Amino acid sequence: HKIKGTVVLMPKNELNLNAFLGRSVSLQLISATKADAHGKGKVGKDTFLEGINTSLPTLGAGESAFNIHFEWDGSMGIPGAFYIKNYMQVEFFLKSLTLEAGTIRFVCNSWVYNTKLYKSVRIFFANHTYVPSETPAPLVEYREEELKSLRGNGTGERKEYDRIYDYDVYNDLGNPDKSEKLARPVLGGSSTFPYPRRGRTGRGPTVTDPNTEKQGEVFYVPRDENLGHLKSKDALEIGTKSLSQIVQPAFESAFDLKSTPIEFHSFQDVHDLYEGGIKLPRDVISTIIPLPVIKELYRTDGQHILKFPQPHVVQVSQSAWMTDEEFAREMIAGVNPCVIRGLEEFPPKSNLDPAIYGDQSSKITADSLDLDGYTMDEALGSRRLFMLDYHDIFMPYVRQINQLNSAKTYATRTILFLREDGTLKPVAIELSLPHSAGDLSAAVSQVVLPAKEGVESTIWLLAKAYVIVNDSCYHQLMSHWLNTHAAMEPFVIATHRHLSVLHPIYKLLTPHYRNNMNINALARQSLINANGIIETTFLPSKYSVEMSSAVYKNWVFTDQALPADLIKRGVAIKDPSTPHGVRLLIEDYPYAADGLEIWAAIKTWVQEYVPLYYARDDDVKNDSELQHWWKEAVEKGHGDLKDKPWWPKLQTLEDLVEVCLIIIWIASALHAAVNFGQYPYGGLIMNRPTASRRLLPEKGTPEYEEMINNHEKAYLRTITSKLPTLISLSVIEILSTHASDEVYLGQRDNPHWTSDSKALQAFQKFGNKLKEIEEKLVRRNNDPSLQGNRLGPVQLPYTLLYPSSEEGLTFRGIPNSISI
Ligand SMILES: [Fe+2]
Repeated sequence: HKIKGTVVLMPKNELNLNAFLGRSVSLQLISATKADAHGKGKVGKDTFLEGINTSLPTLGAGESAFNIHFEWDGSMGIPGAFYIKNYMQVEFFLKSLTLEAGTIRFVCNSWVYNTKLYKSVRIFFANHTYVPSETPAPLVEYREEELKSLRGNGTGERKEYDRIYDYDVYNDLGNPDKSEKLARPVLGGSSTFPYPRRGRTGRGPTVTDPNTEKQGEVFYVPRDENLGHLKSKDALEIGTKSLSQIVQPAFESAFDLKSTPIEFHSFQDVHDLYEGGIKLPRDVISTIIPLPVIKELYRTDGQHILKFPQPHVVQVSQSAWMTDEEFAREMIAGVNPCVIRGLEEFPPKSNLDPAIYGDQSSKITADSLDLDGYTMDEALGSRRLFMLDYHDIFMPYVRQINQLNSAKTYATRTILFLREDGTLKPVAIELSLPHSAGDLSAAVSQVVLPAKEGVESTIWLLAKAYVIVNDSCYHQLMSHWLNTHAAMEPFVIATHRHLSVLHPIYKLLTPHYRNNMNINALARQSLINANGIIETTFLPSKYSVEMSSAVYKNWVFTDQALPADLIKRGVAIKDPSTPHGVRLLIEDYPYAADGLEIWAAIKTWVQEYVPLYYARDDDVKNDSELQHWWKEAVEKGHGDLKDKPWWPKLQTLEDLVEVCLIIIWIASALHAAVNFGQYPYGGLIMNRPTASRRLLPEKGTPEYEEMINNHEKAYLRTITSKLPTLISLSVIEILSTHASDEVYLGQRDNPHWTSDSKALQAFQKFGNKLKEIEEKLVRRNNDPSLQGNRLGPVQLPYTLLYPSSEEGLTFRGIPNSISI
């Protein structure tokens, strides 16, 4: 006669219970096996919640269980979906429906707003997995209609309760109606400025510029992309807006009123920040102390002091960051371990036009270098010469950056030698400037070599700082923002638009998108906006985001695969006799060696899951959702690069495995490796400066005399000033923290995400393999033979690719997704 059901939900004041009974909430079951005269599954009667189930012992925090009984004869078939209407004023979060007598499970995890706000009734499917040709016939039209609903029609201002996924260009960063100084180029949709697309918000044009989107208080994301949290301390993504809008002005007032020194005077004034702290005006502590997320960043006496946490890089030695050993080691085991390249000729060459920038020949001479007794030909031939090459990347921007008040940079190149002991050593830095006919500046390019004593040691320490300003900027805008956050969002949007929640590839990929659209929208509002966090703390100021567009011109999807990246950079060679198919040229390269282990584990998982759903190549060709998904992801999401010959075609099993593997790698391990080291390495501003403010001084000036007499002040005058340091330390502290509700690689948010037992078994094997790999990585960190590259003189074991972590600022753990 009746099917016993249990509804689990969370009332809004968690992310009383009697209000959900009576006629507050109705469900209707939908048949998967019996259809009406139009081929659509039969729908049951409106059925209301009957009472509160207090008998389950199992429920997670903030959740409540409700009993319900559905009238359903065997003639109606087997339920495969349900409709739900909320007649209450306030939305609730629907977790699940379970039907008994064998069991039928529905994983929902979705906000359900009042019924009058929706243009069609909310629908949820059971947890079975189907490619389109395997959809039971009575569900085929419901499946397609739900995808049409998610796509919308490309027009209208998006509202909080909307679940509409679509694309737009980055035209929402400028604020020209406030000032012409805050106008910014549109990024995307032109040859001049190609860029990934972002989620459409639809607020409409500014009054002064029809091509720029007006400001708004809330930047929309489709509703279920905006993750609630049980603990407000876990809402880390809200910290950037509080930092830009509340905390930053408060810091500014303490400086404007001359209540704290304007500049750091000595390195000890920087160390003080995590020791005794900084003293600020009472009203400034009182502004900062009570805000969620922000209040966790500092310890305080409640009256005048803020104290930052001690960064990992200084926990054993406060001075080791200054060693040449640590500067080079951080290129293979630091915050940004993926830019170094092999160098197979000498001198290094440039592809830029000498008619624009002047002669681009390198002025580093082979004979000046100390290669531990090797000749240059011997170092080149044995594959011991490497570089960190920012010359061609930065040179096109140097003139415009250097015209800003308080910014001055060089376009840098660093030469590295792989010693016989297996560590890297820096051997030269070239500090380059553009030159043209009528230039007003007399500053010249120069080469600086290592030195441990005298004024030459200060010049070398400053040369390292100019390199790390280039590296910091490239890390933040390109390795981190462009290659993870921005590159991924088009694939999120395409997946929801074209793959049904039923689809096996939706189930494979979507855990890897958790919180990504949300943190991106908050970033467009407060991180990468005109006058936002990055522009006010990093070297390029108003040129920062457009630099990332220039770099995107040479972004290649298939070169994001780890083996292809290593081969392209000349840090590994193809070798089919090896287990990973590549031979590393730096044997103990911690990022790459650990990374290959994680890459192989993801590859085995994808290669076991795909054949569960696709028997042959033509099964991939003939999946219409998959074909529409991939066509749109390329031609619209990354559409400014649609003309490029390197995009996989998606007509084979091999191509489907490859595309999925690359997406999962980018979202999980690549993002973790470039994100969770930000405060551990960069929490000491001298180790990771964000900006440089002057060029090297001329002999015979007061600034030159200061390098001799007060080297720490010379350094501190060159790098990021105190006020932007306070703001930038605060933001990287937030971004380096794991929320306690994170879902890590090898985990899913629900154990019943599919009913397919073979898929569940494959996923278990994947999780066990990641535990086995963590044991191996622990043995590598405990191997004294690997100390030089894995720990360095900072004595900081490389744990950034350990799969697991507890909450907090832990320097380890791989989330599924780009979640912060
Ligand atoms: Fe991130």
